Amino acid sequence: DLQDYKAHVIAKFDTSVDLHYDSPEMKLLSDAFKPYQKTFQPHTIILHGRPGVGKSALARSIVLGWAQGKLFQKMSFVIFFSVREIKWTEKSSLAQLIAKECPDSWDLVTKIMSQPERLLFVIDGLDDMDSVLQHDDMTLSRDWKDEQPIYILMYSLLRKALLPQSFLI
Amino acid sequence: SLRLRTRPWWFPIQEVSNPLVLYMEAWVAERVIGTDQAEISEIEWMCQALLTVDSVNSGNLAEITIFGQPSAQTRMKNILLNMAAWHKE
Amino acid sequence: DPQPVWDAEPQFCQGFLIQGLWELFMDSRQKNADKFLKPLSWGSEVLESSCNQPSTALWQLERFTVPQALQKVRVLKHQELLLVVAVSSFTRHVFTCSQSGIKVWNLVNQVAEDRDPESHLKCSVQDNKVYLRTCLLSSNSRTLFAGGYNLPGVIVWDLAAPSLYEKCQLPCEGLSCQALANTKENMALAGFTDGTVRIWDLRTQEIVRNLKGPTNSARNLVVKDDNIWTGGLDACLRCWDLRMAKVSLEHLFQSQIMSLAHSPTEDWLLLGLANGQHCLFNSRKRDQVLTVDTKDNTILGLKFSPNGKWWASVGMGNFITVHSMPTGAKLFQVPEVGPVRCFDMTENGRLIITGSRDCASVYHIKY
Repeated sequence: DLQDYKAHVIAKFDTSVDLHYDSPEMKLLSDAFKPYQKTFQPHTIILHGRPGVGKSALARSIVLGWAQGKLFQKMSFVIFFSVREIKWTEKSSLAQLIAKECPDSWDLVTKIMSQPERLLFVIDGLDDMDSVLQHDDMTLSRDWKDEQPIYILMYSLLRKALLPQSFLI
Repeated sequence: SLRLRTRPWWFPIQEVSNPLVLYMEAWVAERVIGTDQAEISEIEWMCQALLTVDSVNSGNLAEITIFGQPSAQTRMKNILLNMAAWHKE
Repeated sequence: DPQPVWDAEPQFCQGFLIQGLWELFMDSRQKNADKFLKPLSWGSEVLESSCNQPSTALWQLERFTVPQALQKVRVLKHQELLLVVAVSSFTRHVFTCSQSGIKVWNLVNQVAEDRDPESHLKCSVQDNKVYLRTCLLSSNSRTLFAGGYNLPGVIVWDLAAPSLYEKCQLPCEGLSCQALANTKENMALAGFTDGTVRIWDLRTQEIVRNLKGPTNSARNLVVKDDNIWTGGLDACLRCWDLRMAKVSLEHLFQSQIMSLAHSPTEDWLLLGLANGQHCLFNSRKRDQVLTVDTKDNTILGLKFSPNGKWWASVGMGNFITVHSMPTGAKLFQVPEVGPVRCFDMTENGRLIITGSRDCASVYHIKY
């Protein structure tokens, strides 16, 4: 079913061909999920810059390239949110929230068990998240598929609590 | 086009905003920097500034990028020019 | 029963315009001389003018200056009572840890009240219940130390790598840190609650020596080239030499010792008694002790100037007091809201910190 999802991902994004290439910028990003020194090895990676430049396009190319494969051998399946498209007022289960993005749901719940060994997770935005979010009261949920509000769920992945030994972009 | 470069946690986000690019002849510029990445990082920490050089144009001109506080940007430029002067002889 | 009332100290010009603009926005949708402070430029200097003097100094007397007042610039808010502060003028980072986490703040930011730290380095995740009370920062600002109560060791971090993480552990299973120290020869040592002073090799992470004495006798520790000074509830001062690793001096004092200090260039030593009595000692001559100042309240902290010409005092007397070196006379005072515990100073003698209950109040040294 993963091959079917990969083909579905391919059809979703075919806007530009110049952005998707095996540039040496790729081998830096692939080397980013590697220990710079033998003592310390990173897991969370932040790409920041001026809003106008193609940050979203760069993330889109990473999504498209994974369907072509060979982008990341330590890494199974991408989860793509765009916070501009969907509001965060309502509350729905994390498994339900990711069920809308991905075509199939029966494999998705079984996919979570295989996530910790090798994982991808991509975010766009959150600049409007922080201002809207009050941060006066906060909660942490340590289990998946729980019916929880999105921003408390979103806080959970970042702290590595809900996904131990995970990887971030 | 695009360009990527890692940013240390010690550096302030505000400091990253101003470039301090300096234009010097490419043969004079790339030779001073050196190929050893380890030596670059040691110089990077001592001055509390960021250094990144790229010579993509086929012409004999090269550009350098330095990031930091105005007092720190001065320190690296003076040393880099001094080493450039040394390479002449 | 005097009580201070706190006021918004900065009243910065930049914030005045922004605040005025907001109030007009809400007013429209309803039908349905002022004193400003100088901001800390780049987090390094204030760019002001010095004070006048009645006379001039010698040609050999130029860099030896003493302060005249202190001015508050920013307030840093932390959830729990902070117990230790650091300045690190090289990197402009202030360290204030307490409770489960360690909070690092950067001085580049320009804000009246600052609530978002650069990081929140927590310690309660490693094990269920461990409390910590102290930190130490290296002279080169490339290593951070922090000791606790039930920690299996002392935490060593790196400030030169591209990221922040843990490097060494320096185990101490059944001991409470309560004190730390470092020296030039690339190894460290700590003094626990039962007079346990032992030394680890910083690079190899191995124990090289162990020094044991009476319980509580190692509350205060001072390192030198080859000399180690201790002190505790026993009201006794002991000098240890690394070469043969045994006590060399012993002196009796009338009350408990609570603070220690050393001059950078001279050979003096400062002590703090439980009854507010200051004492001076010669590190080399070791002839006798002498007293200069007496205070009603106890003494909790003391520190010298970078040139070692003056010191400041902090205690539970609702005041902070500074004194000169030759005599110890009082110069000025600044009242606070609660009984202060900790303070620290820069390496270039420009700023100072002070924490009363839960928030650290950073002042500016006016020369």
